[PDB]
Amino acid sequence: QMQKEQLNLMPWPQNVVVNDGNFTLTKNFKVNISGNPDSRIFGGVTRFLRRLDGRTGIFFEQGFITKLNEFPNAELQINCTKNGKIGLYEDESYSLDVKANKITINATSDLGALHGLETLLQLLQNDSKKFYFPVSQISDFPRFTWRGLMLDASRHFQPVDVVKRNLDALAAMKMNVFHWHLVDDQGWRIETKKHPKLIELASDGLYYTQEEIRNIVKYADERGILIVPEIDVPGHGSAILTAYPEIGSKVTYRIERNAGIFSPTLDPSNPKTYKILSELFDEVCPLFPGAYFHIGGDENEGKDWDANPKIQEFKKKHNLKTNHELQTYFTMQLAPMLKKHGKQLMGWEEILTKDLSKEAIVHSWRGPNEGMVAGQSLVDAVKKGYKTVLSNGFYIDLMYPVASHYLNDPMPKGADLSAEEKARILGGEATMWTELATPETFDSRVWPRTAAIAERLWSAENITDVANMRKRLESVSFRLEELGLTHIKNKAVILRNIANNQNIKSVNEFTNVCEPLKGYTRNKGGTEYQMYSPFTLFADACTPDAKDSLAFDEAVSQYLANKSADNKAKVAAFFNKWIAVNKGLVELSANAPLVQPILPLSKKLSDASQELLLVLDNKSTLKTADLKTLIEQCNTKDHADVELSVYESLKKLIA
Amino acid sequence: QMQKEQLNLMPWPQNVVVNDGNFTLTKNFKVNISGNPDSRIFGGVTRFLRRLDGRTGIFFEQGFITKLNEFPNAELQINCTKNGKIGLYEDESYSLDVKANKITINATSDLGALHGLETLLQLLQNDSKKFYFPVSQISDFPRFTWRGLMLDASRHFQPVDVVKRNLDALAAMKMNVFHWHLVDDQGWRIETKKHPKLIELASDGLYYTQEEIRNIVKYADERGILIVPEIDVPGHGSAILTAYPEIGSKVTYRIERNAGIFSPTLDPSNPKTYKILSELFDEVCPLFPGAYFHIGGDENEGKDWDANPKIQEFKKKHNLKTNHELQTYFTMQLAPMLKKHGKQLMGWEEILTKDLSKEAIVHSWRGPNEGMVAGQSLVDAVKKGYKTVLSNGFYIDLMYPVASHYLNDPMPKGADLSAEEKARILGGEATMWTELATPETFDSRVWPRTAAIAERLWSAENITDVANMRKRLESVSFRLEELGLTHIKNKAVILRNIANNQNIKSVNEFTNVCEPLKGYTRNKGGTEYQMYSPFTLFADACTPDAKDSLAFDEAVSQYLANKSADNKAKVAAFFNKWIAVNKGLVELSANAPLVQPILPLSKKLSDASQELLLVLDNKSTLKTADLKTLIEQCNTKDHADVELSVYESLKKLIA
Repeated sequence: QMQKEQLNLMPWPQNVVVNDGNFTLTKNFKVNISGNPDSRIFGGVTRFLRRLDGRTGIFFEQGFITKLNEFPNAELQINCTKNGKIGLYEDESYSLDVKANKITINATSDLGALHGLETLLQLLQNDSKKFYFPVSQISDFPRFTWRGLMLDASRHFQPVDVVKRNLDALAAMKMNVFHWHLVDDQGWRIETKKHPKLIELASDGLYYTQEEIRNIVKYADERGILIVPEIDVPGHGSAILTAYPEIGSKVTYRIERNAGIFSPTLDPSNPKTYKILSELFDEVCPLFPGAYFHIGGDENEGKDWDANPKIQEFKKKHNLKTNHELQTYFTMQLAPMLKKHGKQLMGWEEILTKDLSKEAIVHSWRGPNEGMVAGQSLVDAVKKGYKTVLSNGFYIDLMYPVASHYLNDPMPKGADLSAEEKARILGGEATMWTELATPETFDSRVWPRTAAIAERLWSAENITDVANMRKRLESVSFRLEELGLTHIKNKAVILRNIANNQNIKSVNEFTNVCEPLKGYTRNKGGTEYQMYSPFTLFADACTPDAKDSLAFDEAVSQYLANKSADNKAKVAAFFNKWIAVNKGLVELSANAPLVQPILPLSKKLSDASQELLLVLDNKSTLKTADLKTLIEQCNTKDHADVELSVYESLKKLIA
Repeated sequence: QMQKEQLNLMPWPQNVVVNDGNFTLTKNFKVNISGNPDSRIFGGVTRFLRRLDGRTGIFFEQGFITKLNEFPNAELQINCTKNGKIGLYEDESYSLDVKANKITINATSDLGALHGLETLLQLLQNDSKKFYFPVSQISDFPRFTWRGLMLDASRHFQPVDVVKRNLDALAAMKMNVFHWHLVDDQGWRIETKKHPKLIELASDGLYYTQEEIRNIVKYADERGILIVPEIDVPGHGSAILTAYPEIGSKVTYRIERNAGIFSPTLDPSNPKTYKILSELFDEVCPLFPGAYFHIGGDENEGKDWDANPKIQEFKKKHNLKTNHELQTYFTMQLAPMLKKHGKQLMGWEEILTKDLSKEAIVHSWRGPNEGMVAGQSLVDAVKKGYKTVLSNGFYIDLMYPVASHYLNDPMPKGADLSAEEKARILGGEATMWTELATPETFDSRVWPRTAAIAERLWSAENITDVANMRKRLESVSFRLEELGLTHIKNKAVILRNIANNQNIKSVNEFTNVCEPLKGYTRNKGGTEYQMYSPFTLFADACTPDAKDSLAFDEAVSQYLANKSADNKAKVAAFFNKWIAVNKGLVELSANAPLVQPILPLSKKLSDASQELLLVLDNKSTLKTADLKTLIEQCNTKDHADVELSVYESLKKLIA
């Protein structure tokens, strides 16, 4: 009897139907595995069972699942026809049939089966006493084969625990690529015995060991996820060149502590540049069994190359007119090195000029922030014959609203793309750059917006209803906590800190109408926060799509469409709430200096709120211009590196 | 202007004087290090600065601290005379002097300076706008040299991240020993490349690699902490004997899934037992540079030994009359293996019979729960000539109230110990056995109670005021969150699971009158929870010393002593609160099956509250016997494996 609309599935599967009846979860529940899956199925099914029991408190009979055919008559049957392989273009499909007395997952391989377990967890329903799954059939497959997250380990190092729990969350959202950005101006993160200066002098002692790398590779593979390592060259060179100044381009270098674009760049005319990289690949490539190796290539601004007559001579010698042509030549010297290791080369879009091999994968990243049209570099690459991954429009570090990411589609509008051109669009990847995210705040930035991205990368192109997505995301986000994700819980840590461990109610309520400044406006010029600055302040507790701002927006829209007393009260209750919040924050501040920065903002919201209560009763006597100004105070960006995201709805009310 | 009574220092230092004025923290703040410390001082000073900045939001100038005399006029000067060594009997003393314009830490070595940095953090004060340190002089040192936490990694495996943050917490509390219980019936946790069957067959894939162990030893050493590894033999042998059944004693074995005392025991008559153990020490001892190696020895109940005719002949051959004599013989066969690696032998008190070398350290653990007198095995061991560590009365896993641990003293009363005998009491150790703690709930069990234990092990013997200790503990527990400790934050995760992500307010308030069942009554017989059961339920969100219970108790005591209007109203406020909590839980339960187990308990409290409100106003007409039954309902242990810790005070109100 329940409506499909009540299911909180994400990604929304390709095919879904619900019918009368339920499967009831009891202490009899057991799982069986049949066919010929890869052994990764066993840990996956064990974890599934642990997670289901964590949610239900049943105390299932089974402990570790390790063999096929453990329980031929079990209530959950999982059938895999063959062994899955880690990589692109694998058959990731499955079907999930819930009947009144038995649940069946069928998949081409363990890959699909692991996906089906995630759908089955999302299907769990309950009443006041019991848990159940609705009788139903789901059949499913991904829209795109490359569905990724990039983790920047350079800006702020992200320890093994962060990486492991994020691999779990990727799996939970049916994401299958983890792109590991392991070097940038702010540090080198790969243990290297052949080139120990990179650890000694370019890491601060923060890095992944080779063994930890191998073990993370295995942890990902167990969970169906490919790792794509990145050594970004020849731009972003500050840390490499701290170790090896002799291959720099400037006619000296240090680990960079600020954010931004820097000048240190490897010298493509120096044979030593190529020898050192070749030796790096010999040591690093065997750690990563995936077929793809990302060599970066973003943001070389070219100034040291332009000034260096030796480089200018090299350009002339090779008939290379532009720095990008020189950088493609450089990249093409790396290609056979990677080929010797069995790897295909991938790079940020700047690598694409005429002589780039069509075997290279182009990582499309530039858009309006860079003066370009969103997606255009992708259109251009696939029309020229390159397989491409889209990250533009998925820059989750910039703290944009979830809808901006959810609606960003790897397949361009227009383009009159051929089918062959369409098939070169591998997928998409959210990019978590870490200038402004510590291990503590990382998850709060990645999740839950990356779950909405996961839906765009897996689900049908026409799954685009933002309100519906939001409704489903709430439970998705919640259930990620069982994997150790910190997005909700670490916020309370920060709030306790700011409030000197007084009652955090008011400061928590105030976060729910505040959002960190977006784009490149929090860390202005890159010099306001260093890579060792404290991220334990109010902006670090705030996220986009602030819960009470979204609720207030909805209340205000409903009200303005039908100005009923019930709808008006729903609005007015926010205002009374915010007046109380402000008083609570002033009280807290008497023993908490870290509340000081937000007091001007809560005062402005409280002042507006007070007047808007009179507006709603047509009892306000401020002059139009003074009412406009009062509300305008709430659009200030000057306090605590956050903004009030109720401002637009305050403006809609004042007429 | 502070008074010493307002300072939240823990352990309370040996000498504390507060004088007039404050040092004000500003953006000019810097640190300088002088003298001849061990290099561990550099990371410790860097983490200090990072932590201080996180609390204050100042954005200090210095990033990483890496050399001596970086800023010779810095506001904070740290002078160390010599290099500290990891081990026992080090001089861990320091002085900390805060003047209006300058702060100095002077210490014999970096070990004392590391401690002083923790005291300095605890001295941080603020008003509404600024942070400061009171002008004061502290000179300090520990009462005992062995101030330890034991972590059981066998019952529930505790990943690297758990171990690392707990090492930070130990340093924060000036604790200097981490005892790692790396094997038990429920799993073997040491990567062994030469005895791979222990990983393959006895670990479920859950273990620390050798490189992880070496890097945890380093992490600990950097923080002034000794690691003491334990391979527990010959009892608790289930997992060892799953890999090597041929050295068992029964005339077949599996990794144990339940809690309890089990029969599988190594065979001390079999030459292969000593061969395998000698090989294991050859592989494992090099991983742990500390001078002490724990061989366990607890709870061999001796049944397989008694039954085995070969072991009986062996006892006749060696004139060993008792199992304990035979086990001491076995233990003394290991003593030269350990000494060959430069290690001294430690074991649980069972190892002590007459022929145990007086160079063995005796770990005193038995008391009234084992039918013994608390502390007596320690008294006996030091009188006989053996150095001893007290763990009896520091069994934090059993969920006893903090005061039982805080008042437990490694120095026995009325034993007329000699000075030589006193000096054999090395110190004490909190033991976190993990039958009933996952990596998620581990910190909620350890902290903050182990912080009170830290004070017992460091501070003077006469610092015993429980109420003052509780007052100081609140901020100590809060500040541990900056080190990643999950004791507070993971509780909300559990409450969201229980509430189905509804508003957790009522369930959180109900945790504040409930405590998990104590002793050996939560997992009755060891068979109610397995090592893979779900620890995501109400008992897992509750802790001893529930805050509203303690407040209630105080309000009831004050009222019965002085039945003033105001006092009566303080008592009544709890009853009105509990009525509201029960309503909230009933509301939640409509969509949250995991609330069902607590409803009977919250209804029992609400019912008592309703009647006692009438009692307090003499509007009650219930008969004495019926009022008594009504309150007695609240002493039930049958719901959710918790108890209402307001019951005793309810009973006092109606006596």
